[PDB]
Amino acid sequence: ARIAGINIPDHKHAVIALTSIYGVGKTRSKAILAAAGIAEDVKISELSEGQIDTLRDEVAKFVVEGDLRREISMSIKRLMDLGCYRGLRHRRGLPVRGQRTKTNARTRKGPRK
Amino acid sequence: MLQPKRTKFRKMHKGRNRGLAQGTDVSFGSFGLKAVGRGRLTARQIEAARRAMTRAVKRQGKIWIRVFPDKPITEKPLAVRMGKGKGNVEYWVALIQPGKVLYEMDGVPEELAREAFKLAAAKLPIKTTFVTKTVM
Amino acid sequence: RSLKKGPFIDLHLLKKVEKAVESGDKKPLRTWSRRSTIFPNMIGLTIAVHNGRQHVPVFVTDEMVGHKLGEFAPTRTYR
Amino acid sequence: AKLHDYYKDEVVKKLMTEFNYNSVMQVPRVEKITLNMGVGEAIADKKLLDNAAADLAAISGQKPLITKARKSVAGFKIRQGYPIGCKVTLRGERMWEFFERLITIAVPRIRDFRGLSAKSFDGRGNYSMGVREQIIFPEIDYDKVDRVRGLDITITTTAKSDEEGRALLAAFDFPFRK
Amino acid sequence: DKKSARIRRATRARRKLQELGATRLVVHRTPRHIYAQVIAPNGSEVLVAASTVEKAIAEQLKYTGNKDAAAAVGKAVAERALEKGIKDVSFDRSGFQYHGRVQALADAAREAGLQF
RNA sequence: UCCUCCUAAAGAGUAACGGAGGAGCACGAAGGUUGGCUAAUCCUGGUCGGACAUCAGGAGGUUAGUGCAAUGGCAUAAGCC
RNA sequence: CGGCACGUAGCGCAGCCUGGUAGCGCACCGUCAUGGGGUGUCGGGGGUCGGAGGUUCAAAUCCUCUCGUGCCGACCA
RNA sequence: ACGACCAGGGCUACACACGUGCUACAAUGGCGCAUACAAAGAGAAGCGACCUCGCGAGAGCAAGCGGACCUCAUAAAGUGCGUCGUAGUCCGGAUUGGAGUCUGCAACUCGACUCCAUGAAGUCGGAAUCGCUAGUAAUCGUGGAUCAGAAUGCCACGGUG
Repeated sequence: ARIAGINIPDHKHAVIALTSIYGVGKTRSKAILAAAGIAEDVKISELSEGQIDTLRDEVAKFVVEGDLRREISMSIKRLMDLGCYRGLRHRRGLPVRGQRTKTNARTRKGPRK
Repeated sequence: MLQPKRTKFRKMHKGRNRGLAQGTDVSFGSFGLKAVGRGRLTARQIEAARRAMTRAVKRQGKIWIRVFPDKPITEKPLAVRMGKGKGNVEYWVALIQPGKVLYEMDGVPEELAREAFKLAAAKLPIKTTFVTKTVM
Repeated sequence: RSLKKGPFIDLHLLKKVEKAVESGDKKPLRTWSRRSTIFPNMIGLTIAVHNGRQHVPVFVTDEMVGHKLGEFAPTRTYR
Repeated sequence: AKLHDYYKDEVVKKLMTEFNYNSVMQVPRVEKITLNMGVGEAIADKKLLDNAAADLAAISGQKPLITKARKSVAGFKIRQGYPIGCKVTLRGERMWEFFERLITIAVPRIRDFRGLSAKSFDGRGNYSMGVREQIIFPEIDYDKVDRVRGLDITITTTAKSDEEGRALLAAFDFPFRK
Repeated sequence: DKKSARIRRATRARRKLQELGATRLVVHRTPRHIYAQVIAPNGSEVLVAASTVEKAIAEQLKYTGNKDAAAAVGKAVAERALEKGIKDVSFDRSGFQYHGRVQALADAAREAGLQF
């Protein structure tokens, strides 16, 4: 299938296109392939009649899609409700990694203006 | 001072009085002034009147003021030969007739009410006369 | 950021718990110890953690002991 | 004729015992649905319009009727002429296959659906719903990607409360928030 | 509302004819019945009439409203007008379009040689 | 100059350097006919969709709409397709 | 006062006429030179359009209400 | 006492500006396999092989060595193949989230590292300006010191060139 989340890309290797499965990435790809006992030399283009099962099965074992994107974003407000550092820093846009906001932090403040 | 905020029209005619009333009864009030005679309030007369009342009845009772002035009434300016254009609105008059209720006191004794209205009046342009609340 | 797997329970909360296993809330707990991560018995209390200047009471929840309690007091203010 | 039968069978029976009356042809039935995708704009929506059309044509087995502006246009502008939406009114035929494509090819196919809304109300209690982003179907317009994914879906059932509107639509299950 | 729409579509005709002053042919359709009545010159009474509901009618009908109910009212238009000899019928369409049964019983009055 | 309304006193028509505004056209449909259709406004719900695009319903009953001023007039609709 | 023309970024005109965008000059501010400035190469920002909204999808405009300001006239005797 | 001693905070704010570096914008390449050769330093509150366990960082077990001996060490670019095909991607890694590791009593503002996920901006940089004349530049690693524990810094060493 195209499974959970619309589209699975094709005209490229199986592992690759599996990285484009909104919560599956570099490792996590070849880890499903290893599981499902199948190659990456073959593309997804070929979509095996075996691999077709394991698509939904192994992405069903991982927190992915809406499920993950829920939980994370539920927790950005969780701390926010409790007067946490991690909390308020999200509504100023600020980091939590001790980064340079004397100079940098132009992914947290947006770019130079 | 007091006038239509969005004007229906800029100018209006002289108008005539035909006297009498139908507006003859306090509906917020319990004491009041009605008219005898006919005329205009130029609204600086309403203003002076609202003022004189308030200083007397104090923060006891409440006041309402029937008639809001709705006829402009122009004055064509000085030192120009007359009948060359209609004049410009220097006023907002309130055509009033006999028995037409002016203002309206409440909340205060019959005597206080009279001798607050007696004080207002004279800054009114006609003869007045007292209203009692009235069962109706 | 991390707590390892040795989170500090702290001793200066230890004392509090023993003066809080017979009493619920009675005061905003003057506790200078920040590096705590408190037992449930002490959850539901106004733990007044020190923030380098004066203390501030914190109406603890269970998700404020996932982590130090110091973190839930600002120690600078921006405007 | 899947949902069609269902109606005349045991939809009517179920609702009956919920909601007894002295009457049983009173029963609230789905009237024609509408599938509206309002394309919007006019700067280039005459080419954009064709894509938006063909997609309503993906679902329904008939082409739609573009709608010209009604009364007023705001800061979008561009007259009381100009076609600017695309909508289509749906046959019984079109209705029961859509109801096996609402739940068979629209909830197995999802971004994510934990429901949407418990209730909806339109003055007699109909349920209208956005998909927000439209679900795949046989179409070659996923390939192309469509300018505006999502549409609206009004059911135009004949009712009198949403307190039966839901039950009606729960018979084959539209799950919603549960 | 079907009864409502009908009414406003009919009050046109029932104003253009009324001025001219005619013996009119009102045709009422109904999915299962037909009423059709020939109103007075000025409109104040009905002189002659037919419907599906006559038994005189019913005999050559499979069921009511089947358009052998307009072929039996091709006969009735033919039979009732020309008893009173009338041929002054002016078709009063009554907001119905000239299709099906409307179309019938009114082509069969053209078969009766009534004047149109 | 011409049109509308008020002034104009409930026939008519009517003054002022009185109070307000338009016109100096347009259209081959915006004409003719025949057939059909019925708003405005707000409420509610509904992807993009914003308070207001579009869709649906409800309330409402022309408060709209009249190719273009204003008045009179328009559901039988002259409107609108 | 009345006539009639126009206030438009810090400041001064275009765009209005024939509804829309709102431009341009130099200044402001930043970069970059230079030791620093000034200048300048060079980058970005700056107008309820004087106040206001009726027409209308659209008003700085057209129209109407209106403010000062400038300009033309308060003359024949 | 602007002395003195301690706990916490502040030294790593921030709405911004500037300087010196690092990493990319790609197939002169990236990732995957295997594979090619080093130099110079370090060390008993040390580096830590081995074997066991861990996806991993690493932990447990502990040999060996105060040292041209042993541990750090496997050099890495490079090469031969596998691939991907010029897409903001199989490029790129920021952000963040979760999970974990280690040094400590304890990593809250102010620790680094790993693991998986998320996956950024950016498709070679206006005006301008600087470095560098050879084993240099360029690029690629390696080692040291300070280091309980934090190197894109400094300091040193070689590879290709």
